[PDB]
Amino acid sequence: MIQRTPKIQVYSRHPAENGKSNFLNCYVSGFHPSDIEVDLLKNGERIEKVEHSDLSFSKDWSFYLLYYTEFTPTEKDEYACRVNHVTLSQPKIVKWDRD
Amino acid sequence: GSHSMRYFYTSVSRPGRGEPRFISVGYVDDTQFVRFDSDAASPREEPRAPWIEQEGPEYWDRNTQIYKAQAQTDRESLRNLRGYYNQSEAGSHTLQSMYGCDVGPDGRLLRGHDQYAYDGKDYIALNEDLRSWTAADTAAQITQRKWEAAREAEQRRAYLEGECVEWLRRYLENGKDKLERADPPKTHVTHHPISDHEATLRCWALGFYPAEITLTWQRDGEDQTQDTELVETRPAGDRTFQKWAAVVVPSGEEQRYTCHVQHEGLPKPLTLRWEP
Amino acid sequence: SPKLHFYYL
Ligand SMILES: [Br-]
Ligand SMILES: [Cl-]
Ligand SMILES: [Cl-]
Ligand SMILES: [Cl-]
Ligand SMILES: [Cl-]
Ligand SMILES: [Cl-]
Ligand SMILES: [Cl-]
Ligand SMILES: [Cl-]
Ligand SMILES: [Cl-]
Ligand SMILES: [K+]
Ligand SMILES: [K+]
Ligand SMILES: [K+]
Ligand SMILES: [K+]
Ligand SMILES: [K+]
Ligand SMILES: [K+]
Ligand SMILES: [K+]
Ligand SMILES: [K+]
Ligand code: NA
Ligand SMILES: [Zn+2]
Ligand SMILES: [Zn+2]
Ligand SMILES: [Zn+2]
Ligand SMILES: [Zn+2]
Ligand SMILES: [Zn+2]
Ligand SMILES: [Zn+2]
Repeated sequence: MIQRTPKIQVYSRHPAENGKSNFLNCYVSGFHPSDIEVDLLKNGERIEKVEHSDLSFSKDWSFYLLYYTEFTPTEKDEYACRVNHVTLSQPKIVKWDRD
Repeated sequence: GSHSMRYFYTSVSRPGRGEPRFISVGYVDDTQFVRFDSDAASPREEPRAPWIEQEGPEYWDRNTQIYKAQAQTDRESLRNLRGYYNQSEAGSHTLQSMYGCDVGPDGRLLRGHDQYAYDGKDYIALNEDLRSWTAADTAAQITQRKWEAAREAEQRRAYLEGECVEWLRRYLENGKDKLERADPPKTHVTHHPISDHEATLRCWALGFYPAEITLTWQRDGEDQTQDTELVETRPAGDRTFQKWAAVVVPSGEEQRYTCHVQHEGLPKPLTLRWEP
Repeated sequence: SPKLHFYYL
């Protein structure tokens, strides 16, 4: 058996403009095995209106998943993606960095 | 140009939780069009692309029957594999399966695929001739001998050369405008100071389809493998894709770098630079 | 449309 730790990308569906509706994405990929926990967080609190894509995998057999939610970003609200996987000792939190 | 149909299966044993899970998704090119999940309320194959919803009820009922039986067969396969590897009854294990066809611009089969991974490693695969198998280890040779005696490769070759291409052609006609469509990326370069001496340049390609793209940084005209960070192409969530490439450069030398972008939808390859 | 792979590994 092998195990691969997830790569985690947190981003919007379109470039962010404060006050304009958008989608917040958390893309997890390259992980094995497939059981994984992903939450999107707003100001530290779990967003319960979150959808995810159906589990699939790439040609090297590693899995990927997209988690997403509609949102309207602002200057003050902070967002993050929290990922738990058997390859990690505690959940890993990745902040939405507005690039 | 070239097109492909692919089915992706994952069966996971969860002995401590109860029943295994079976998930299937089907793709045409980079577009998902069906899914099945043994863990849904009443499991059924479901449409995931607008051009497949026109299929009649016999389509979904026939395919649902296949996935339910596949889930049952895979559970027994997982029990066999646990024996082959002398593995503990305690833990969770994974069988992944991946098959389909690639056709050329004229719709002729270029290559068929049919391969399996156990616990994330190659296990057995149908060779390119679609008449023989490659086994990755001694355990996989148990399956190989069994499948040779069963004439298993002939059954799959017939599907890969016949119905696979035929359904692919039909999906390509049913979803022609979009399944086909080629959407160029919108591009731009960002700049972010890391310190007083270094900065990151990031080349973005956004909203493109299909997913195939080349994104490279050139310093003084020579490309920068070893020093370019390149994230996996990621889904936008609206059936298009995004990708960026990043390079850490000495501040003051940004303009020695160009980002080269080639995509099917771009009239000509693009050379982009940081613009302050 | 998928193909059933009925025979076990
Ligand atoms: Br947060
Ligand atoms: Cl844009
Ligand atoms: Cl939107
Ligand atoms: Cl942004
Ligand atoms: Cl089980
Ligand atoms: Cl193999
Ligand atoms: Cl061959
Ligand atoms: Cl044969
Ligand atoms: Cl068939
Ligand atoms: K999605
Ligand atoms: K949503
Ligand atoms: K369509
Ligand atoms: K029917
Ligand atoms: K036999
Ligand atoms: K096959
Ligand atoms: K069948
Ligand atoms: K059959
Ligand atoms: Na700085
Ligand atoms: Zn605002
Ligand atoms: Zn507006
Ligand atoms: Zn378990
Ligand atoms: Zn089932
Ligand atoms: Zn749909
Ligand atoms: Zn579509």
